[PDB]
Amino acid sequence: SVEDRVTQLERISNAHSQLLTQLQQQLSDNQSDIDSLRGQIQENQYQLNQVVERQKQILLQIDSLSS
Amino acid sequence: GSVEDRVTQLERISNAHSQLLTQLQQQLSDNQSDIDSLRGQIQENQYQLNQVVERQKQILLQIDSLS
Amino acid sequence: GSVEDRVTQLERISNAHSQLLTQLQQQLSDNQSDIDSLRGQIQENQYQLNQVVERQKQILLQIDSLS
Ligand code: NA
Repeated sequence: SVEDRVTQLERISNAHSQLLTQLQQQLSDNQSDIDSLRGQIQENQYQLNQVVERQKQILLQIDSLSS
Repeated sequence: GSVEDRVTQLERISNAHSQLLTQLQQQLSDNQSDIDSLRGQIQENQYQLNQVVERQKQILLQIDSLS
Repeated sequence: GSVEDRVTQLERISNAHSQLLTQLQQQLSDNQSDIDSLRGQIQENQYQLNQVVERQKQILLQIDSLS
């Protein structure tokens, strides 16, 4: 039963090896996924910045026009 | 020190690992879900932003006429 | 090999798995932390966009007074 118990451990060890390598691959792909999302959020923030800045100029242009 | 002590200890660690691996799979799934969700949220934000940029371009032509 | 060798080998693999497990836990926490930070940021970009939308409506009314 020590042999059967060692045999069971080698079996579970093999499954743990396979799963750990699968998880490593997924974790690294997800890190890459997140990089793409962060890049897009940044790009969008820059775009919102540009809109806001131009709104400030528009408001001032309206003030100039009003006189 | 007996082989029995050691397979005892290996069964203990193996079960710890089994538990940690489940926890890891559960939290990875959550994270991959969050990745998909944030992707959706970005896309909806980019679209609304596209529309604001375009409304500003329309505003800027009204201002030009008045200048 | 003997039960004794098989055990020694399981012990080397079990140690390897503990190390990898610790590393994958850390990379999953990193991905979670990144997600929660980006969630915060997109919410803030949406909050600003909403303000920009209402400002465009106010700009239109002001442009209207000018003609
Ligand atoms: Na505007």
